[PDB]
Amino acid sequence: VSSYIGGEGHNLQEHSVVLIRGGRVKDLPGVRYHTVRGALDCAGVKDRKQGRSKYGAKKPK
Amino acid sequence: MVVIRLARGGAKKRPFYQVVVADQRRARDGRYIENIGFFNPLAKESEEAVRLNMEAYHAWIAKGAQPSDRVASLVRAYNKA
Amino acid sequence: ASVLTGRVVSDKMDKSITVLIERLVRHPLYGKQLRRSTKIKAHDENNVCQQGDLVRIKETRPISKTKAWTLVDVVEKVE
Amino acid sequence: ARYIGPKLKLSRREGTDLGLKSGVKPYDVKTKKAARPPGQHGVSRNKTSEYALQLREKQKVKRIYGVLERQFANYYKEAARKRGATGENLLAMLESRLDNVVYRMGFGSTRAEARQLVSHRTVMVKKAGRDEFVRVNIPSIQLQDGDVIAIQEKSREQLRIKNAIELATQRGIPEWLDVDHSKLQGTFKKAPDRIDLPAEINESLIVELYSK
Amino acid sequence: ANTAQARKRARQNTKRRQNSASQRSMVRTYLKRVDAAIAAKDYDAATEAYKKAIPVLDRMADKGIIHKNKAARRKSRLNKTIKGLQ
RNA sequence: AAACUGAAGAGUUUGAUCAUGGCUCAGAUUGAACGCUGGCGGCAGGCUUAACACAUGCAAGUCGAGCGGUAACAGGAGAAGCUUGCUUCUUGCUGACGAGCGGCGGACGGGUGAGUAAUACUUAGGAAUCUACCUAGUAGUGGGGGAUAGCUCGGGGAAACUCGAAUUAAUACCGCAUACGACCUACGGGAGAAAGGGGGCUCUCGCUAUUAGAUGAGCCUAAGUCGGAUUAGCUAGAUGGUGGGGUAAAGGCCUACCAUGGCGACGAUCUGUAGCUGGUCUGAGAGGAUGAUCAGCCACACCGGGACUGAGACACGGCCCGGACUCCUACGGGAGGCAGCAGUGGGGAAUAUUGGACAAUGGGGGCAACCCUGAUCCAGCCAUGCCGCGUGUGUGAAGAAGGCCUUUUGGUUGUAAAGCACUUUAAGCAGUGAAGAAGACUCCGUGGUUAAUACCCACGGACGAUGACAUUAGCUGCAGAAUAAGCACCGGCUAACUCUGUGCCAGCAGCCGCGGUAAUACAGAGGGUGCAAGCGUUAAUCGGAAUUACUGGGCGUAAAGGGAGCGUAGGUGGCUCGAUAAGUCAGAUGUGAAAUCCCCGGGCUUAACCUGG
Repeated sequence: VSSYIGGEGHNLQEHSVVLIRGGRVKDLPGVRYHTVRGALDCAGVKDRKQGRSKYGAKKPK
Repeated sequence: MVVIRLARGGAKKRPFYQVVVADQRRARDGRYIENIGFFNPLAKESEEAVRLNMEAYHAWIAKGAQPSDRVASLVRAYNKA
Repeated sequence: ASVLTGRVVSDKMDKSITVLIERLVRHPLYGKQLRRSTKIKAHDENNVCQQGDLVRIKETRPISKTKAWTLVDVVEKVE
Repeated sequence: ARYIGPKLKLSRREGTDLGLKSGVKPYDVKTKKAARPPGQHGVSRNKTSEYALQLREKQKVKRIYGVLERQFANYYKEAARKRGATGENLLAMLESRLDNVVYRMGFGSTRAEARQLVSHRTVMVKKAGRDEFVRVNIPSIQLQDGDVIAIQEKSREQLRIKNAIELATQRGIPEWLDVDHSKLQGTFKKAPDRIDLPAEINESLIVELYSK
Repeated sequence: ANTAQARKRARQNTKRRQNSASQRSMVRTYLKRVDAAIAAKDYDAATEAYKKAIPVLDRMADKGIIHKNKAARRKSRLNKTIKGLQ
């Protein structure tokens, strides 16, 4: 199945293990899932601040 | 044989016992033939700690059920009280 | 005991009779009764009743594998 | 939990005084706000809808009584369970809470101070038919009729209690509550009636909000 | 058997099985003689074999290898055929 | 008295309209997972997938008051090398127990839902049954014998163990006599039982026959019970009958023969799926979905099959045969089943400690002492759900400073802060301290008992042996704000708006949709909104959806009248007078387990929770 990588920038490549959740992308035909950022190997968004939990970004200290 | 015994209900560290007539083989919390009384270990003086049905207990004694020792002592205390 | 009255559909079997019972059952959702007929097998020791007769039967210990009923009485004879 | 942020901003958002701060001076002079909604924008277009009004009313009652949404939902469910008007029952429960009753008695100047004072176990509540006082650290305990309230011997000489009592005297004492100052003893003989409670608060909106 | 009590039960069961099997065959042999007498259709032989059979069934029934009702029913079923003959 | 309380819509087809019609959101919910974050307690919950393989430890023992005995441990007695205070061997003399014999238990407790569409379940009945232990009764418990394990001797094997000779005792085994019942009976009569132990001629536990109860299991009957007609015929031991056998018991359960029957559109057969139920969510209701936890029934115990024992098994931690897999082997042969409590590997998005005690309520054995009990009660871990509480409370202005916006000077953050005065719930320290305990044993009195004040049973007293939890629940003090706030969102549905950067790029989205140089829609700051030890996303179920419409929809044009007639089953059906009481209504009884839902009270400091009616 085909999944969408949300957020700005990602580290995914061939033979990377990812976690997949539901959720269709409206304007992408055949894309019916989303990639969970920060779950197994998909790193969170680097400089995310507002919606961090939706993109697997740790709380800046 | 049929043994009258306490059944453990209530909450953790707050035991409440239900006097029940049940087969010896069957478990304490399992099926019981009849319910005759409730026993409450920790209760206020105004509240009635022990309630039992004398007619049913006498009936079961005549029938031949073998009451447990704790229930027998509770019955003795209720009778004297 | 339980007594049921019904027509005897078949008397061909030796020392046996088959009786049809009509009962009304209310449909749970719709609430309208539907006629339901179930065949019950009974034991007739003298084969008194021919096919089409109305007979009364009662429950009894299984005489045979499929028969647990007996023909106590016969009420009406087909013309 | 209890709100830890500025008290005045809540009242400014609601647009009317919530009673969070004791009225030592006039509310208008103290803060000189609440004429307009808080924040930079202040007056704004696109007036709020009726559902927004219902939400505002619920937030008002919760903020006045220092009660979280979870407890408020439990109270509304109990009111609907109970016989009679649901809004009336819910208001009666909010009055029944211990912190509110001590604040009405005047032991605490404000509802938040009363809640802290009760949580600290200075206040003792005796239920009807009980000859021994019991210390309570839960301010949300419902009060049965005829209940008695005492200050602990350690807390008899508290300065804040003494300063609060005369503010309470200026504010007035409700009829249902009976307060003895010399012994610092308060009796909850009857629950407050809806007519006694403020008219301006609207119970119906809270009932509307929970009906989807 | 993972427990010594279970091993003991197994061996005791083996011994008890041997004894019960011997007694059971003792019952069957007498019943077989009565059946053979029935097959010959001789009243005297049937009566003699039935007289021999009688005590065995009750002795074994009390010991419990054969149930009391089974012994009674066998006596009442065999005597029926014997009576029917002649 | 009470249980009788409950119903919202919105965005979107059009230049615009109304209808219709789909799609989407607003709620509750859960054995829940993932992301940020995370102080504390109480009660619950914790492999939904691999019924996949299982290392390891424990989970079923007890009885010497049934018996022969003495392997160990302690003694006692003497033998005392006496080594004078070291000490050793003989004896079952004693408390006691290894092994062996014999009874009871192991069929309960505990686990799982693979199989099962009907030997399952629910519901209401029934007749042909057995039923250890238990309550009430009766009749007994006499006399004998040969065996045999341990023990000895010699072998065999690496082991698991096995073969020979001889031999000892029983509440082990087999006769004989007696027979209240009980069995057969052609009713004339026939046959069938057992064991002794212990306390001082007795009472006692046990045994044999059996009647009645109680409990438990087996059997049967009527109904209800998922999808599929693109599954219409299916059955030949098949339906019934007699003689015979088999069962504790009815029965094609089996068998010889005889007849041709048995089920089917009211759904038979054949397939997919699935344990059923009380209940659990959702919903105003009717309904829909579901069957974790707690409790009832069923089925299974690595796979297939067979039976032994026993009252009860075709037996989770028993037996036999075969099967695959793992292990040991000296190569011929042997051992195994965590779907018991923990625990390991593996699968997965995912679910825990290789813990304490029998102290309490139960179960097994015993006369008791006492032993076992991963049942049970507790304890460790997890925010996994619910409930409660805390992270402080007052007073505080030229409205400090800084950030942000701005018409560059004002506004906002904002009583927010600083200052100032208090307070110490929770956490931590020092103490204190209930309750869960039922009164064992022992002494004394009374009655029953008996030949007996012995013995035994019952009752009534005195007495203080018993606590894992535990360093307890609670109570009192010690110092000080000191130990503790985050998540999502702000175009509309929907509560919350402006800048800066970007420029159909980066990106957001649940729907309409935003992004092409002045973005309330992307990323960042300020501000604000909602929740708050939580907050969102995702997955699922119901709701909204009157969108399968019985309550409660439509069919001229939006989807929908069969091309028309005929007629089978089936559905419905004129007027009057009667019988009948099946449907219908009303009342009586039993049942519809307990819990859960609801109402009124009670107990935990409140709540969850428990609890009487």
